[PDB]
Amino acid sequence: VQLVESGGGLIQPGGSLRLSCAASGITVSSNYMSWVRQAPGKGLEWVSVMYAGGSTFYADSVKGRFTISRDDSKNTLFLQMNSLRAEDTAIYYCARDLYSSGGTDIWGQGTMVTVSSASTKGPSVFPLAPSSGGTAALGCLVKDYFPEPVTVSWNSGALTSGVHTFPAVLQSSGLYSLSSVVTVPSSSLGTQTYICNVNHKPSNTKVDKRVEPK
Amino acid sequence: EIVLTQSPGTLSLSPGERATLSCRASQSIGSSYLAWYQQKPGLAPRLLIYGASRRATGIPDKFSGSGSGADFTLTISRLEPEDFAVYYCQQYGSSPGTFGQGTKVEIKRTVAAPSVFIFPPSDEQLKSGTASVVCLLNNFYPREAKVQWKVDNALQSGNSQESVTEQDSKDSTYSLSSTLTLSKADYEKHKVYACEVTHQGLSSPVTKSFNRG
Repeated sequence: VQLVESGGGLIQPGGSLRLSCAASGITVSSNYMSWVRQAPGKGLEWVSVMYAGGSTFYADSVKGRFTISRDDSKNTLFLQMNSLRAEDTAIYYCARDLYSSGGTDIWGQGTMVTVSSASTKGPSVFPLAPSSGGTAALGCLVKDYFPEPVTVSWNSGALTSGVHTFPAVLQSSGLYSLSSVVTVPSSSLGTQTYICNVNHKPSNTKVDKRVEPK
Repeated sequence: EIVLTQSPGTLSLSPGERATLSCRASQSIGSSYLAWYQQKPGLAPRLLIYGASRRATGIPDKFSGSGSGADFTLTISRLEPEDFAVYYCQQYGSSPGTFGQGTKVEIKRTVAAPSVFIFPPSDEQLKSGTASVVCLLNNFYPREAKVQWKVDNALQSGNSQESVTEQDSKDSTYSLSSTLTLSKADYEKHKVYACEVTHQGLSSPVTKSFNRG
């Protein structure tokens, strides 16, 4: 039983975007189905529900601009978002609700929607290597991108222990920067290569940067 | 409209203790119309309890819900670092329903000193004309820390910025980056670059430095 979302991205204010939620293992048309969004600092906001029979209800914040619908043949739920506003920037989840028969038990993975007129900028990625206690730190600096988010991994996701990716800071230029770091044994530095992988979907960029000791 | 108010806003408790979270509705809603969710960093919300007290499939007994009318409680027993999350109540007595504002459950630990590392700018960035110098403070607690940057033993001002992670889900510590940004011209005018860290867990401040080139 899964809900798989698609359709997120960057859109300018006043524009439109349609999100999709393809269900497997449950029939969308036999269920209450919802869209719930999570903006910065705004917790979870339940913006729409569609009843099994097709009646729809909206939060006041989106009423008249957003439309929930479904395609039974594709077993897919949609959120058509028109007249988008900066305030609509959020991760959007679809979910199956059971109401008093079970709560909201199944959630999609979430898709990011960013509403902005600012220009898109792919990140610049630089290695953080010691100039060289038994432990070494390595990292990558991810500089001056827009919009959020980037996704940073190490060794294609195989290195997760000891990784810390810092929150991005919005610079006075209007672009974001962050670093990602990992700690490893100093004795491992000559025995293998460490690579940071930086993905930025809005610019369709994927950067792999080797972080070699100096 | 129905508004849910959660209390407290944040809770900081040691592993092994019991957390008690409250949710009050602005009008009576009934136990049948209330549910609780956990949301860990970077993950989708997870249903814990519905109908005020019925645990969802696979949810362990450490999560327990109670209450009636307009006042509800979630208890989380035997807290562990991995329980770090925002916990939300939800009512579905209206369509759509609504969520509370969340209670952040922080897992307390004992003081831990940072491990400190300094990174020079990459040759790549320097060729482009800018030098970013990074100081890492790794796996410390509590969050408060002071970072001072010194360039040829001269205290720096106005050219640094900090970012701090949320508490780690395995060990409840923080990490922090301090980034000093200089033009290439200014960077090349000085030799010794140092960050000095003061923190509760350090017997004395720790300085890490490198020499340009």
